[PDB]
Amino acid sequence: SNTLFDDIFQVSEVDPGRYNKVCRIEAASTTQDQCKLTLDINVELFPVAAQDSLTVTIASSLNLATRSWRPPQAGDRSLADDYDYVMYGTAYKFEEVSKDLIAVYYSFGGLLMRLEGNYRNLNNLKQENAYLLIRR
Amino acid sequence: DESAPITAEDSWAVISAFFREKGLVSQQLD
Amino acid sequence: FIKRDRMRRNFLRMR
Amino acid sequence: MNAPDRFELFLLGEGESKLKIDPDTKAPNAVVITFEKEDHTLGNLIRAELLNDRKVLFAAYKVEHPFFARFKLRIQTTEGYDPKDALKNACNSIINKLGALKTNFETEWNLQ
Amino acid sequence: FIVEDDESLGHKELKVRKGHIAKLMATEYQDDVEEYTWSSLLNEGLVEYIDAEEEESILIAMQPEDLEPAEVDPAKRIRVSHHATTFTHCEIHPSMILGVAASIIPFPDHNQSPRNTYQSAMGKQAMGVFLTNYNVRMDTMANILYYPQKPLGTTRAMEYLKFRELPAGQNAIVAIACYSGY
Amino acid sequence: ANWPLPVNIRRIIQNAQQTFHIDHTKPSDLTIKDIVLGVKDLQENLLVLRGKNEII
Amino acid sequence: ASRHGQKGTIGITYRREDMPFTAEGIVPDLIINPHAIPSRMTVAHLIECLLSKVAALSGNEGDASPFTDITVEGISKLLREHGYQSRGFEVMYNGHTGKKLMAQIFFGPTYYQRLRHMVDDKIHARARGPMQVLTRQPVEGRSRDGG
Amino acid sequence: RGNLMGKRVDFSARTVISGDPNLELDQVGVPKSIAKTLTYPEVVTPYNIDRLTQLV
Amino acid sequence: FDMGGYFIINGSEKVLIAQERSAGNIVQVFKKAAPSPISHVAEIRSALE
Amino acid sequence: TLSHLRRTNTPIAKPRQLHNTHWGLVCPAETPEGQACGLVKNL
Amino acid sequence: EGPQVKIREASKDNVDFILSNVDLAMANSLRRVMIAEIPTLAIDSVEVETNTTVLADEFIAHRLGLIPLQSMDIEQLEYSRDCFCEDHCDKCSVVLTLQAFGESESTTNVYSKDLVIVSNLMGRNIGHPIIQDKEGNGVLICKLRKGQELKLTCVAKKGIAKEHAKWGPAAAIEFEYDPWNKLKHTDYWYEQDSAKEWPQSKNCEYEDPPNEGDPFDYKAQADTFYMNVESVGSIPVDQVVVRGIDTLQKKVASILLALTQM
Amino acid sequence: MIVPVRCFSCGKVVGDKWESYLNLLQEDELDEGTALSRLGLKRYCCRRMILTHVDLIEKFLRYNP
Amino acid sequence: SLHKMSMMAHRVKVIPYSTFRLNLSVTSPYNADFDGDEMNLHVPQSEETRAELSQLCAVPLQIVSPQSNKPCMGIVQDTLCGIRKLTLRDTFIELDQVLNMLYWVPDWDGVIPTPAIIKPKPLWSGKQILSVAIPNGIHLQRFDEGTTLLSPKDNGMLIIDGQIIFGVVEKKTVGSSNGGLIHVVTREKGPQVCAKLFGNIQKVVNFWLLHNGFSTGIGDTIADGPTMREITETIAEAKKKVLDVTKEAQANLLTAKHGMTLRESFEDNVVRFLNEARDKAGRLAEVNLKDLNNVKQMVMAGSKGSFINIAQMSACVGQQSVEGKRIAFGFVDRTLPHFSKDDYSPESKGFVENSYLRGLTPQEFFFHAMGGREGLIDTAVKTAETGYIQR
Ligand SMILES: [Mg+2]
Ligand SMILES: [Zn+2]
Ligand SMILES: [Zn+2]
Repeated sequence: SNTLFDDIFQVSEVDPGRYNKVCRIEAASTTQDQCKLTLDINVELFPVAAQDSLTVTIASSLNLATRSWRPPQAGDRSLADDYDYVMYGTAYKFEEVSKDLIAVYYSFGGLLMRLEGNYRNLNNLKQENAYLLIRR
Repeated sequence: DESAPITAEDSWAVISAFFREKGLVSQQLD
Repeated sequence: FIKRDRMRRNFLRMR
Repeated sequence: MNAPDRFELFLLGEGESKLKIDPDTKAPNAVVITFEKEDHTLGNLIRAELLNDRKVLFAAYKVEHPFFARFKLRIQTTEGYDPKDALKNACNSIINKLGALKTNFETEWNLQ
Repeated sequence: FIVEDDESLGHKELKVRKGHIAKLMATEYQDDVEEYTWSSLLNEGLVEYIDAEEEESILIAMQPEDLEPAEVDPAKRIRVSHHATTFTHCEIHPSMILGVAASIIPFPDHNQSPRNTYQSAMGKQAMGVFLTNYNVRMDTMANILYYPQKPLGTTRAMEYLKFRELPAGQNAIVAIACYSGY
Repeated sequence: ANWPLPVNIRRIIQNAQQTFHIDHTKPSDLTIKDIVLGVKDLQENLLVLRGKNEII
Repeated sequence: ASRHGQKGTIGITYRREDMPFTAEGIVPDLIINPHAIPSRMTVAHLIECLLSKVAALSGNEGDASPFTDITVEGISKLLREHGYQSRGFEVMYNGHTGKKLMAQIFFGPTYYQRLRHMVDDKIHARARGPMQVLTRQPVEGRSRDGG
Repeated sequence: RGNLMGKRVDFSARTVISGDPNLELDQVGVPKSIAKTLTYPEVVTPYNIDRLTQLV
Repeated sequence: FDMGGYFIINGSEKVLIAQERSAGNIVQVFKKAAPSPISHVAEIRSALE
Repeated sequence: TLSHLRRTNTPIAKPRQLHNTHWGLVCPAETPEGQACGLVKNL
Repeated sequence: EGPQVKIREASKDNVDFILSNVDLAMANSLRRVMIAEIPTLAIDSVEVETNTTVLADEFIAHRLGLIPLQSMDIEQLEYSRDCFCEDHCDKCSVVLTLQAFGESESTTNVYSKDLVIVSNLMGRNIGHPIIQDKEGNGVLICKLRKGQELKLTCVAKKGIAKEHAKWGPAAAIEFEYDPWNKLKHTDYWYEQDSAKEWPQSKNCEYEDPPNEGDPFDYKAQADTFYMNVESVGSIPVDQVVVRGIDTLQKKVASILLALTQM
Repeated sequence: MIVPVRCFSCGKVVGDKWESYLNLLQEDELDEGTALSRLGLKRYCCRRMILTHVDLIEKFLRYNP
Repeated sequence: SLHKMSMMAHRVKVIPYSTFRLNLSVTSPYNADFDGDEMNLHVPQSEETRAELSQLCAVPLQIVSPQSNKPCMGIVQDTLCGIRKLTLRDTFIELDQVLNMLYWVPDWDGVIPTPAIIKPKPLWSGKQILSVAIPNGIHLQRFDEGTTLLSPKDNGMLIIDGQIIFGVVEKKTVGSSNGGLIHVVTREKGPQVCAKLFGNIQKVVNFWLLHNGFSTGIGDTIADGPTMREITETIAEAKKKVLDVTKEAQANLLTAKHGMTLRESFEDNVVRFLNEARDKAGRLAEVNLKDLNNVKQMVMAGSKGSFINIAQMSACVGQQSVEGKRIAFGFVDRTLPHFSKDDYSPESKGFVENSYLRGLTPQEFFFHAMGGREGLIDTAVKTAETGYIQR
């Protein structure tokens, strides 16, 4: 229900590799000098470029697991009313490369998100089926 | 002209003459 | 570059 | 031997209705209807109309095997919405479109 | 064909030239009567007869104007040149090395060779029209095709098989697609 | 190192993790006494042969 | 079978409407499968279709004789002038939903021949028919009700 | 060979095959003609008597 | 269009397939891989025309 | 029919291989497949 | 209102128009109606009395089946199985006969026009063979020389193309939408550039250019179908679309009707 | 063998188109591709049919009955 | 019928007009293909027989062939080719179609999985939709070259509880592979489930493929103008390699290594160069071809063809052969009457340099007939020998 993690991200680099509808993202947090993010992003619904300030969220749920999907009815008070791009998926690996800097791996139906950072920020994110919300 | 050398295409006429004189089953008859 | 049929009258022209 | 006559191909077979509304198990207020004697031309037309309905959750059809004038259709409405009557809404909508459209088409041609 | 490497034109050239080529077609299109036949070519000694043994001691050039005179689209098949000069014969037409069944194959030189063999096999059991008097022949197990059709991609030789008059199939409109998995 | 062999162990372990949802960064509730013994305990149930003679 | 050793039987017959159709409303009468091509390398079977599509449009007859200078381009460039895609492709629509096919289709006429082996002269069954005289095992031969 | 190690049989049929994706893997399409010809005996049991009687 | 080349026997069309044979009155030289004392054999099938 | 009237036969070195000399005298393509391969040729 | 129509050009047997403001499925669903499920009249049963042609009986009989007949008032007849009739009736079928006899030394061609109704019509405008050629001749049925005869009697019955292609009120049905590929429904196979290679459709001008340099309207839908019916000649084109819409209207009505069985 | 009824793919009635087509060549000496333009089979599902039909029935009639 | 596979028990589904129909995946073990092939069927006559069929010779039970302890049956056709296109990252499916595809799964639970993309236009990816057919609890991973949990080039494979996570589904994963997915299903959930797996995977992919379409055309063999030119350079450079070696032999320079004659050694480098040249040239083809190019899609899916096929179609037919050697001198010192004597240059000894795309010259073409024929005779012999030996 609560944002499991949020940060403001600048695209250090975009790789539009090999495809027509998906590309890579090199996100480096201005807030913390150690939270680097690589994530596949659909260009068609979210064109990007170098040094784009992008809000990134997790949002384990949208309320403000045995839940068949349905279309939104009308202005329903879900999240992403403040955001613009949403993907649903689920993490599949927690990797602790180093000192308390911790890295995770999420897959959104074939769209992959690698995120790393210190422990104290990332304690609350434990393998839950996560959302993803982006604006600006 | 009539003394000039021939092109490849003209050979079919020759082949057409060849079959006109012989036919396909010459040897059986011959 | 395909087959042909209408060169015959050239022989009459050649005649 | 095996090859049927063609009035049973589009006119109803005896004893059995043209459709078989069957209660479903997977979802509450969901149903499956087996349309006999007809195929895509009727099928895909019906399915697209259903999607217009907001109160409809899930609606899809398939043709089991190319040999028959039959095809399944699975409709799942939101709670408090009978699929039968939910289906009833779709038909009137289509015929109203067609009935208007024939009139609309007549106009253009009749203006010639 | 008979190559005369002797010629006042400074190079080899065939003993056959436009004149006879003109004359040959003249005999055909008669249908005044002269009948300048094939044998007249042999009588003129412009085309020779060659068996296997005779092939041992000759030098056959492939295509006359391709090689006989002395001396670009990549899609054209790459060929050899006429570096050699002492020819004695040139092939009348290279496409004639095929048999009766083989000749019907369009663009055989664009096929994997065993495929040609397969077509030559089936082509013998191709339903069609075998004779024009089938209504009076009382043979066993005759097969006639309702609406035959001359092939669109014909072959120069095929006219000499009367194929255009007694075709053995139809020109179907074919779409190559994994459409329905059937 | 690769040789065709009976029942796969790699795959069996994976199921165990995904069946019990192995919570990493935790101390295991095992005893080294059990592990070594359990392996040797199991190895006497892989009965290709049923006899009781020395030869068997 | 085609004229290139691609023999094959009919799988199923689809009605006119259900077949895919191009923008011009032309439904192919016969559909073969792509996987036959790369393995067998029967390039000619493709070209003949390409050549024939030109021949029907222009009115020529495809001089498909083996050893000529006729390149693919000479056909291809010729085709382009008639208003169809240069490589013989064609946008097509599914016959069920009438929705544009995500991929294009190779299309055009091609010579096809019918072979002797009709199904009705190959299918038979037997449940306690006649037996031989010498061995009393069942006789052979579908014509004589074999086994 | 020709009559002991191999022999003709009844209750068999042969024809041409054809793919169909809409059949379960362990299934087989059989022409209705053959089904009307080939047959397999069954025993009259209380469970199936009426059905078998119906087939009669 | 029928072009002959075939005989009719008791009302049935028949065709004599061409047969192949080695040349007559021609000398040929063969080796012999077998340990037989004859290393080379210069065979010739002679015939009167 | 035409192919049949131009068919060659050969009773049984290796004859099945298409020999160089066969050039332009027998068809390099038309040959029945199987027990007859190479043994049956056509002009 | 609802969906909109607009005619571009209209010939004797061809009609071209632009169907707009309507879902893709219905447009296609309309198409499949026109091709197959429309009533039409065609020769069904033949009883050859005298045949001396060089053509097989069923051969000639089959060709007779594919002969279009005027069928404007087809609805004024009864489906062959619906009649209690004895194999036919004046209100169930049209009986056609044909007598052809080679008399000229040159070959005597037999044409569709040599068919004649030998039954009551009740004033219906059906059963007349269609003569689409200007020259009054029908479709060349058979060639005859002196000494050959052809006496037969056909029976024409109200059939629907889904059974057999003879009852086909329509021919090739051109059909297209989204001429510029702005809905991204198709990926253009190409060697250097799709645009240089793939020719533009005839209707690409009728809609605005792709206006490149903008995001693609992912939530846009498909309308403005550029259909083009081509009547074979049994009924005028205007009927084809109208009757096709009529039939489609009937079937859906049948569902709703059958739905009321509770 | 004789002027098939409507083209298999399309279905445009094509039987009547034959003699007109034949009338063109022996009289106006048109090219076939140009001929059909005058004839009116502008599509090519038919443009095949007349182009590649064989008129075998003509040779059939040479047999006295 | 030389397998235990070659005879299996089925279940009868009576159908319309007269052919035998079977699921496509079973076409492999029979080595059957609808080129007009015929198959015999036998009907048991007793309860003990019937059980003895449905309990021992059951088609599901034969999936894991004991011959080589790897699955003998797989998803092998267009379905294989199609499913690869379904599992790309770029693939997406709209809701309206996702309903039908879901409906095609006969045993689908009745739940619509949450789309992998929302806001805007809720959109699905093939991998998730495909995962529906895969039963839950299945776990499997394959780590090929360049594999990473990031998976840049999307190689490898990884599933978790019946949900694809990354990787592109292909033969090396769903085909008849040693560690393939179908192998795992059988071991994990039994063979009986694995039958339902085919019944699910096929109908889904086929339905989606039917609405995405797939075709091959002449352009699929066309090479880029530059690439064609580069090919010519590759062929030409080979000639120089041949030319120098040829003269070196004529100068009594080449030294055969111990165990073979000069001519023996001389042929080795010649043939090795031509094969090298073709294979190097084929690399130019396969590398260049666009990912749109269908024949490269089919090759990458593994459903048909190979590297060699596209090499001959597009780049070069390569060197013909007979008895492992080049075209010997049928005539005196020369292969054809069209050549001067003593011509060991590749185009004379039987190397075709053209490609199937643009046809062969007669001399080249005739050679290919002999090389093609040699297979037919051999294939005929192998039917004679192998069949006998096996008995
Ligand atoms: Mg086979
Ligand atoms: Zn009646
Ligand atoms: Zn047409």
